[PDB]
Amino acid sequence: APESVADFERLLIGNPNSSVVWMNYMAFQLQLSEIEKARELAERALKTINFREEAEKLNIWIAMLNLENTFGTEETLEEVFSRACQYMDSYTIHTKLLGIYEISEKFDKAAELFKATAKKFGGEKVSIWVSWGDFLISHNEEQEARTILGNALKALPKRNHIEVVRKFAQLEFAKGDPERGRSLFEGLVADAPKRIDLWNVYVDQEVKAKDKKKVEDLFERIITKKITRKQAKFFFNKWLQFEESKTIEYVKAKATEYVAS
Amino acid sequence: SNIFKLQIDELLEQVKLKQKHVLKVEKFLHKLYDILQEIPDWEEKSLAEVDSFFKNKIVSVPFVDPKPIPQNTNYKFNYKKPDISLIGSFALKAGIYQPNGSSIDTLLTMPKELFEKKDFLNFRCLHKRSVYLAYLTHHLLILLKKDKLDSFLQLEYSYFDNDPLLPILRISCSKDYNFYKTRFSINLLIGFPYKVFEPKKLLPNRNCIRILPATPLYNFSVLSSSTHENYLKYLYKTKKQTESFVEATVLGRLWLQQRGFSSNMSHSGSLGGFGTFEFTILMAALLNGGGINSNKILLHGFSSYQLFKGVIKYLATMDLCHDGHLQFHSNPASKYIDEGFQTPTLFDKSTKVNILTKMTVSSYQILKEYAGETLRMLNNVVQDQFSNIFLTNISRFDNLKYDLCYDVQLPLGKYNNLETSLAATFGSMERVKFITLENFLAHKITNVARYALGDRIKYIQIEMVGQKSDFPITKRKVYSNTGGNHFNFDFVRVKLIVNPSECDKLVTKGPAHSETMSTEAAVFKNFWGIKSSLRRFKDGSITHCCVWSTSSSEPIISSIVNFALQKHVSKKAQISNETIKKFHNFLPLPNLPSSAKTSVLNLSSFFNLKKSFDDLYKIIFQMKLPLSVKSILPVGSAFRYTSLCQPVPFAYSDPDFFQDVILEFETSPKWPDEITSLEKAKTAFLLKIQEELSANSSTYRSFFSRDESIPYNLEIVTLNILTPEGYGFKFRVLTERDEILYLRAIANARNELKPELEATFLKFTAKYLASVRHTRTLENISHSYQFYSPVVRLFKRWLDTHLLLGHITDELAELIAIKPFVDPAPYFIPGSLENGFLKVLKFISQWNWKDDPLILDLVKPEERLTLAQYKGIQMNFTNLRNSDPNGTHLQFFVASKNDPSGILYSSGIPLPIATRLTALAKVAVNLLQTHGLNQQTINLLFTPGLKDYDFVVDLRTPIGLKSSCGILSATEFKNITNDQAPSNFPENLNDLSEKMDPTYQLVKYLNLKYKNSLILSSRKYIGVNGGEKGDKNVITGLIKPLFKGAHKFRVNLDCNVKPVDDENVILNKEAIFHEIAAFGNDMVINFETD
Amino acid sequence: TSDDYVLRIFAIAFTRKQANQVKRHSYAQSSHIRAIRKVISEILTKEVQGSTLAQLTSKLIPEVINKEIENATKDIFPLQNIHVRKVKLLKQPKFDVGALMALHGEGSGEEKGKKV
Amino acid sequence: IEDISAMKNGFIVVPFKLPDHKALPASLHFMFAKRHQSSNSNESDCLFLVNLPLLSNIEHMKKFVGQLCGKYDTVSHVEELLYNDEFGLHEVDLSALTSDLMSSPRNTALLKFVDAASINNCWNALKKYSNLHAKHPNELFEWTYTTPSFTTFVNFYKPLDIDYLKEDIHTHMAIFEQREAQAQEDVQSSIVDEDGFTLVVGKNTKSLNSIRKKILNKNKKAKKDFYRFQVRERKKQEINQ
Repeated sequence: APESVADFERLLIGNPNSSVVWMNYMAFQLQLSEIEKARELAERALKTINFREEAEKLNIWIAMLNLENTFGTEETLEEVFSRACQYMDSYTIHTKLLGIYEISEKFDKAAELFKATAKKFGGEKVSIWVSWGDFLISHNEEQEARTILGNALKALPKRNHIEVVRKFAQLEFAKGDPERGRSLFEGLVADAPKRIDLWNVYVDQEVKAKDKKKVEDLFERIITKKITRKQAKFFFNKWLQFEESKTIEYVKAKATEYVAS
Repeated sequence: SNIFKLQIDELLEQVKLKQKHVLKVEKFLHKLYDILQEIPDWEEKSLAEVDSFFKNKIVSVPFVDPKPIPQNTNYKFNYKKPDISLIGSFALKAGIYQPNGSSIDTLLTMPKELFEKKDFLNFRCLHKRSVYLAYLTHHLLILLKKDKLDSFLQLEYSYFDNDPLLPILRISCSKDYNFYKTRFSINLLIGFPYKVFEPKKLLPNRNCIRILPATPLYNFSVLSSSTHENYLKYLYKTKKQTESFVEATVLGRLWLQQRGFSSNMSHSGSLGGFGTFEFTILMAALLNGGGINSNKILLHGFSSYQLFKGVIKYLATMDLCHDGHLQFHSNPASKYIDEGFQTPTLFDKSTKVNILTKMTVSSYQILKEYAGETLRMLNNVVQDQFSNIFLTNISRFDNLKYDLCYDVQLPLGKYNNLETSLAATFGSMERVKFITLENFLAHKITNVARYALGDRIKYIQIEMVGQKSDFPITKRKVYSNTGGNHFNFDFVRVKLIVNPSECDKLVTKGPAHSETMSTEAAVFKNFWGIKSSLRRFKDGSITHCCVWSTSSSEPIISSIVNFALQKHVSKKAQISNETIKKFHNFLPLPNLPSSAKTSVLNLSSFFNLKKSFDDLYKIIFQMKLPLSVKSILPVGSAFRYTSLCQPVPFAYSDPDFFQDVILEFETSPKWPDEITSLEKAKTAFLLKIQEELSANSSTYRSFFSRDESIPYNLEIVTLNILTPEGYGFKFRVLTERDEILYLRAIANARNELKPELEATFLKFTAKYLASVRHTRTLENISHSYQFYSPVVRLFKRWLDTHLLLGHITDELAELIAIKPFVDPAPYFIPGSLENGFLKVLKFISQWNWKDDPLILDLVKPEERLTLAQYKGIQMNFTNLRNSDPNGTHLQFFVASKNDPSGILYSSGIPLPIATRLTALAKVAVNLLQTHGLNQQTINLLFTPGLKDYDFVVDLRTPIGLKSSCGILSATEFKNITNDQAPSNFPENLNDLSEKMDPTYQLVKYLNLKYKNSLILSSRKYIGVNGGEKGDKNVITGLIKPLFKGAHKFRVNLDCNVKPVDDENVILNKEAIFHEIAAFGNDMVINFETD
Repeated sequence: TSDDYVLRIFAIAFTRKQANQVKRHSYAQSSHIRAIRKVISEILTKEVQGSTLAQLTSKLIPEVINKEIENATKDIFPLQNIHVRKVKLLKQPKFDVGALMALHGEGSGEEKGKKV
Repeated sequence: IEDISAMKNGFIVVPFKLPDHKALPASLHFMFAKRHQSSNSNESDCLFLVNLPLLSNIEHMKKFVGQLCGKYDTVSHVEELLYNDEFGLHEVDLSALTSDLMSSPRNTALLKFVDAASINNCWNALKKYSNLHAKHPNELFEWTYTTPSFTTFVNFYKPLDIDYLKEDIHTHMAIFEQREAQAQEDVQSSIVDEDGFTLVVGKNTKSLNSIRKKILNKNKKAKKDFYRFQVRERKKQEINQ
């Protein structure tokens, strides 16, 4: 078993790319509680890894943000944050810093830096809206997670409006208010009911949110809406299997009626 | 002097057990001298009855040569109770732990009533001493056998200081009471009383033994046996003077036993002569005397290092042998006098014996030179070498200490078979000047060697290998038949360190010619004889001299010592050497006119290449360009004299054929901005100069060549000039915009390609900028370090046979080889190919990586790096590899004045190759230290050493490349390669590939393709090691320790795959060897696994 | 130099009357003189210290540090013909017989017939 | 085994044959495969292949897909292999690194096609090809060998043809001096800003990119006396200590 730093050095020399045991040896230095020496071994890993391996570099950034979140001072946290954003992909290391924040359970400064990151780059990326809206609806800030939609429809254009309010509706169907999510989605229903994947994930979200009469109304209005020869049997292979897993022969009649007229 | 005192105390702390292990052996000698106190005595006896009294027993009696015939017996023997003296070294308690053990001085002094007023002649006092030791040791073994402790302890006869005038008793042990765990012997000696006589019959300038020649060893031995107690009184009064004497003598003891200067003798044909006790005696005399005004030289107030450097300075720059020596009196100034006794000498005026007379002029010469260089390497302050001054056994491997060695295998036979066996004198006149056959033989060998070579050798030493001082009790001598003779040497080893400047001068100018034939002319005539002549030289003077047909497979000093021993010592003494002849022609023999007959220090191939380069230089200057040439200068390997083969004309196939010359144009501002356009403009200028060259000088030719060593710009183009003299040159244009273009790229590039682009800039400034300064400094240094060019040629050959030149570059090899040439700290500046090559090998076996930065200051003997720059290099090293853990990629660190970065020539090679080099050096040095130096040892060292690791792929180009590579293969028919070396550049120029070999470019492209998963080494100089026909090459190589077992596949595992498991794939060896074979169907023939 | 020779190497320079000039003077402002002398001492110090003595002769013969001075110094002033005019050696390293023979070509004095 | 036909994460195994060797009798040169895309037009309908053979260029791909269209009679027209950097020679671009002209994966080969139904046909054909390669190694689709490796990269070692690199330096200098001169005059007369301003350029500077990256790279004398309150502080310090 690796319990000696000479053996850990032997393992890292036998393979230098593997950030799993790189971070494990740095966490071994954390087990002996050396944060500055762990940062020395950290920058050693930075200078020694082949830089083409971006995924193991990403795991090294997991290690950096873990160190400066749990042990170091926050001025050194923003220092290693600044060198991270000048080294590698800023948006991804932003959202995984936010992920490490929500694991470490800090919220007060986290909402203000949510606002800061939305001011920086939130106008064209969506995972920030995902994390911010989910954090607010889980930590009981429904009014703030509803007035985030003003800035969402402000910054995002028409190309991304449908997706941002769709994922808003998904979050408020799962851990929010389904009437609020339906009020968001019926505007897109009136905008383009021809769109099929949004309708299918909408009836799926209503299935998983368990509203019996509303999923009945959706599955009996879908065929009345615009439906082609693939979409009919597609939504019937959704619908009969959802109701299987009387009101079955009532749609078995229409499933063979609509192939004739 | 802040860390050196701590180093002195730690050197002491290497051995500080002088209390625990001293008590048991001193109680052993307490019981011993109690037994000697109770030994019962004896009265006067006769030789003609004590002979039978020792005949009937098993113990016999030793003798100085010869045994006394009763015709001269008029001495009266005795066997008395001796006053026993436990004196000397461990009385002073100056302990050192040795594998052969120290010895307490203990003397049975002689009582006053068994000597007389004439104890200085005809060795009957020494015969008394022999018979007295015989009966006292028989009495002591009888008393040991009655006391019953024989099973662990035993006693042996031995000579004191390897000298037959004084046999002594070696008390030792073997495997409750058994002693085995400290110094393994004490020595019982027998001596004469103090007040005997006066210096006129006590000097080495008298004689009374029958034919007045000098009796030096005689009246040294008996006088040191009689009068050596004022030494001990003076030693203890200096002990009361200052306390630094015991640390001083253990310092000198470690110094002289790492120099190999034990207390035997140099007269006997052995290294040594000088002794540690003589070092103590001379130091104690130097604490009061030594000055010209008889001054206090060493004050008795300071510490040990200052008096140690004082005595080293005094026996370094002040002479004791030739011009001056120090007279002295223990019982009142001590006076340096300017006349010499033509012997290593210091005089006593209260004892009147000459304490250095155990050594000769040759051993004093080598000791004075060692003292001079150790004073030089202790005075310097820029770098400390305490670990190079006191922690190096240069005597463990003897051929490392000396430049070259020869053997004298002579079956002379018997003491009475002297005349027809050896051509030197015989009689009591020489047997009173000397002692024995080997003694006057060794002195004759020194005299004929120094007069045979003159100032063609730095220093001469001579030893008798097969000597055995451990002769048993029942035998009257070492009565050993040592392979053809009844004397105590198996053979006679002569070692030289040579002056490398005129080491191979093919004539030896003796004395000038006149009508009156002078005495030195008569000496030269009688010394050389049949090969002497008198010649006129070109200036007009007439000198007696001797011509020497020089050769490449030998130095001429071999033939000179052969003739000058087979004319003087014996006409059957066979000289055997084969190491020099074995790896003196491992250098490839260049196919030149008479190059087998020429020497190895000849550089005429390089000078002919530079003459052709000067022709091309004038032609490329006096043409006209739109931006003319500012400075054209070569940088190539032939221009720094370190090409492997000597460049013969028209040799295409050597990869060191196309030397690179660079040219810099004027500093014009109109160069373009980016690197592809400025390199394209460099191609435009090269196209212009080759166009005008084919326009005006049709006898030359030109062809372009893409380059790829500077990466990420495929458009770097050189031209290559094929000259009518027979050589080719590769022209590279340098511009002032280049390094600032690369720094522009470094500055504006992205923040994760920074070390990659820094590696590109490293390769650029290794090939263009600093390599100019590198070739200037080493080309300047290769005229004061003469053997540097053959040792680099031999090292490149050896590293090519051991398969490293594909990864490793030339500059590492050159700085490795210049390290022992510029840093002689344990040794000398090497003046032979053998000594230089194994100096390099010993160093790179000694070489650490974590705590040995290789700092060089490339300078001639007697500028350097300053102290601040040395601290800067050390700081660069320590921050460089404390940020670096253990060299995952930065294995070697080699700094000079030309490059303070250090990583300039070592960056790029892999850790398997570097570890293979260091482990192979370790293998070579332990192989040489145990298996012994031999021709079969050298050839087994220069085996390829495949050491089969995962593949060997065997190549075959369709032409044995010796003819187009320009090396004769020791073929006895010179004509069959004289008509075969294609001494004409071909008409079509697209045939150069198929008369060349592509194996280096193939293994380079393969290594950069599979750089992550398996490394590939090869041979590149195919003619020098590809068989006698010169047609073979291999592609060997290690697989990474990651890719030993199977590994799960991802999108970036970077390997050829064999998916047999759906997740964990392995590299398909059959596929990678088969694409290798598809790449080399015309090239590879064989594949071997395992 | 890169060897142990030391040179008091000199350099002379002259003001060019610029083309399309009118004034008779063409004088340097004597604070351009310090700039020209600083850059000329710097660049010929570089041209010595990056060279050996044989290389210094082979780059002084085809008169190229003059054109290098003119190219690196035409920015500040027009500078009519530049020359070096003096190289004085002040200390020589050693002999090095082998290096001196390497500067010409090798040679080995050998036999002539005795006939007596 | 050879009977495996599809990897863990969607990769399709496509092995190959080996020629006649003077020391081996084999016939496997493994390779992975994947359909993918990105936003740009250079990487439309494209295919990953990991573990490319040594120098399997565009012509080798033409011969391979010609044998494939002989076997399964699909639709296949190959054009280029983006990221053909299997040596390690063209990772960084020095010209785009420090220049104005031509401004701005691992060991793979990304190969694009002429149609999405063409890459669909080739992908499903490739899945069936992997299955037949798994079942039997004798009835197998195979790619032949006319070896541009032999035409180009064994004989490096060659004089470069003078007319070729002469017309190359002519054309490259002809377009380079033109774009350099137009960039120089463009920065020398760039007077108008949209709000009134005049850009200071400096004399004989050649590029707006040059002054831009220069200004990115380029990123008092109080008295201790003479004021009443400061000399009060000084005399207060002298009074205290």
